[PDB]
Amino acid sequence: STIEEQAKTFLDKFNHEAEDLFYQSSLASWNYNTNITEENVQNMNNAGDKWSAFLKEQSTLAQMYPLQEIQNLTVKLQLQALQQNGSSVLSEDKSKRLNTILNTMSTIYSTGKVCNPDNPQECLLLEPGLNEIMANSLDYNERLWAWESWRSEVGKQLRPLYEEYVVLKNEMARANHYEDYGDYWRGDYEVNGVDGYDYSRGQLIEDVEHTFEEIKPLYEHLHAYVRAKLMNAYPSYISPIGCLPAHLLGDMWGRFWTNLYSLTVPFGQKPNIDVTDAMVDQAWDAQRIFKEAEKFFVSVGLPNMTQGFWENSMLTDPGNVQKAVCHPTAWDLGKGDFRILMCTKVTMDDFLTAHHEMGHIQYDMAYAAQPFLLRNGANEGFHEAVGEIMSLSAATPKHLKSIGLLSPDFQEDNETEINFLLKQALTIVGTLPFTYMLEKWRWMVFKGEIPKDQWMKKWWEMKREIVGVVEPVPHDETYCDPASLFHVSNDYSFIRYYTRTLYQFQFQEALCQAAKHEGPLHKCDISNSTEAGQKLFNMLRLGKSEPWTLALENVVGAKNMNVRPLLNYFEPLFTWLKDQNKNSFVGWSTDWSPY
Amino acid sequence: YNYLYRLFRKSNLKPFERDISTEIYQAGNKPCNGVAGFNCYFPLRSYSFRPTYGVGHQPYRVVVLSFELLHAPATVCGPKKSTNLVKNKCVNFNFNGLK
Ligand SMILES: *[C@@H]1O[C@H](CO)[C@@H](O)[C@H](O)[C@H]1NC(C)=O
Ligand SMILES: *[C@@H]1O[C@H](CO)[C@@H](O)[C@H](O)[C@H]1NC(C)=O
Ligand SMILES: *[C@@H]1O[C@H](CO)[C@@H](O)[C@H](O)[C@H]1NC(C)=O
Ligand SMILES: *[C@@H]1O[C@H](CO)[C@@H](O)[C@H](O)[C@H]1NC(C)=O
Ligand SMILES: *[C@@H]1O[C@H](CO)[C@@H](O)[C@H](O)[C@H]1NC(C)=O
Ligand SMILES: *[C@@H]1O[C@H](CO)[C@@H](O)[C@H](O)[C@H]1NC(C)=O
Repeated sequence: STIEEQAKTFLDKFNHEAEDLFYQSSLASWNYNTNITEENVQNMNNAGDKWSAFLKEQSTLAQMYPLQEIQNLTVKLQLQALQQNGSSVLSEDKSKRLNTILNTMSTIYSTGKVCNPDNPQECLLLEPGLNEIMANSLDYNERLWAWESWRSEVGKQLRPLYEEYVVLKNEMARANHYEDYGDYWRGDYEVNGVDGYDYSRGQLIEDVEHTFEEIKPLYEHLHAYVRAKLMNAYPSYISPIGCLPAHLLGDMWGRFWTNLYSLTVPFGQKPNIDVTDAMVDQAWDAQRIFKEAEKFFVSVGLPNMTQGFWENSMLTDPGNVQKAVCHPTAWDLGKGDFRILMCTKVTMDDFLTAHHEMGHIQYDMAYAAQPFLLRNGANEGFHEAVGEIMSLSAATPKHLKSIGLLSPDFQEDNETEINFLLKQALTIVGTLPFTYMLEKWRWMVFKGEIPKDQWMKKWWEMKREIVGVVEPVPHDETYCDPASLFHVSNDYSFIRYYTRTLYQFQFQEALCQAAKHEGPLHKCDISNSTEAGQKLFNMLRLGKSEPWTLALENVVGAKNMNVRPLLNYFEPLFTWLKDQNKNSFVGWSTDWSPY
Repeated sequence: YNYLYRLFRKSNLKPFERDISTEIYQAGNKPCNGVAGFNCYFPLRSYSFRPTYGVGHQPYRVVVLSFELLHAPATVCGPKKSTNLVKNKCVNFNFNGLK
């Protein structure tokens, strides 16, 4: 009779219709992704159109229920998720222009080919060749040529597109009763109506600053050490007091530093903990790799895999006649159907990635009892964090001795712990200032704090001030150097990686004190511990029904994010970096003294 | 889509009650008038079974046996196992309830 019972009946009918239309859409996308053929393409296009029109009409019928007279938090959360206009709040011409802009950014980024002048008979694409020439080459001017050529071409073809894009997204967010598009992206972390667990959209940026203030010394030492090793790589071009040259970070953009392990090795004479030889000598096929991951997940206490998972997942590349997407993806098709799209190679990296995607599938499996619109992570960090903790635990030497990949006579001394922790620091600590810089630049350009003709000067200054990386040459506003990255060009939130990185080590400390580990944190394994699995599954069972502050308090006891687990993880590496930075200079200067 | 369940009703069912009505469910204050518009839903929804669903969503065929006793003479009996016949010896015989 009341509005709330109308909302409950409407949400029940929406959930029933939604799980079926979602399954059809997801199964069509799966049939496209495992079989790239044009009838699967048009089936996916039809199912996507049906799904988008279904959510359009259900949001149209959902905005007739005001939220201020609803007292149940789950119904309020489902209606808040349902009533979001998205791009539909605009006029049809402006919405069509926004989708056209997003599509042409996608086609420019996907088909962007940059090659050598005076040799145009064939040219090289970004994903096959530019990643390899950025990660493997040791030539300074060749990396400079590729870097400057790609950023020059992509910036001149993308700068007015981004100029219109920021204005259109600002109009979309201000039509949606948000301050800016940065506030719209921070609204995923918004918690309203719960006493004590309240989290605002505006607080997150100073919270990120509060975490980054304690991030900054460890990264500075790592930066100094990386600079010292790059001094070994490049003798005269890099200055002791200045920043790093931009085209020497091992990737196209400097997002990950993990390609510098060959250059920045602490002890190159010591072997690594690569267990690929043990898999190939004993003929460890992909099916038994996933069986070992299932054995790990029943060791920690989580339920094992469904029969339809083993029947319907394609864990091996099918052949030449059938083309499939090789990207590792975990699929929650709905109706209890869970699949992994993974072209497995017999490596340790694919083993850790299989553990990561099975952590994704277990996270999707646990909130199956929830309603459909609450079947997600509590925020965007949790979903990747619960897979990255499995990637943390499976990579330990104890787990590899447990499953037979590593010999019981292996000596675990401090040197291999230092080089493993330095690999993890180049993967993990290296991406944090780049992520915070990019997100804070995007927040100020959506807020209007950065003027329109001052973008590059401000951005490069922050790269000097945050990341400690200097540009090769100055760039004016004809260029758009941020837009060369995949996430910013295709309208993706970037703070999820920062929050995932923090929640990863928070969950790791919570599970390792749950599992009673008596040593350092990087040695810890969550295997054979049922209580840690129950403590984690208390968070996995909630889904999006509870606030993410409440889920974090359920795991680590603290509603707000914490930076102490990450520095506690890298504590012996921090002491080692303090020991060996006595001769070198910790910290950087913003001057252009290297180049 | 040949299998349907009733998602909405104004009241709960009595035990062993069958409701086959297709009347439009009254969720709002305004009368529905037979048109499934705003706050008016068709009360019967379809179970869309597919062979690739989990164990919690696969179709289960259920048969419920209810046994009732009435003043009438009970005529549904179980099968009475018969031991082979032995002759010329003093044995305990049970023929059709005669012992
Ligand atoms: C992939 O698509 C082709 C195109 O008709 C089809 O012949 C083939 O059977 C499909 N593969 C599978 C595994 O169904
Ligand atoms: C909110 O609604 C759900 C049904 O979706 C119900 O299970 C729950 O008890 C309700 N909570 C409150 C506080 O009424
Ligand atoms: C969505 O857009 C419509 C049309 O402008 C508007 O009436 C409605 O209030 C919007 N929804 C929200 C939650 O602002
Ligand atoms: C999962 O575990 C249960 C009991 O531990 C067992 O009955 C079932 O067969 C297992 N399923 C698979 C696919 O291993
Ligand atoms: C490892 O421990 C030994 C034993 O004291 C010490 O001599 C050596 O310097 C340590 N190495 C590192 C890299 O900490
Ligand atoms: C965990 O349990 C499995 C199954 O009994 C066993 O094989 C494995 O060795 C155990 N791991 C540890 C570290 O004890």
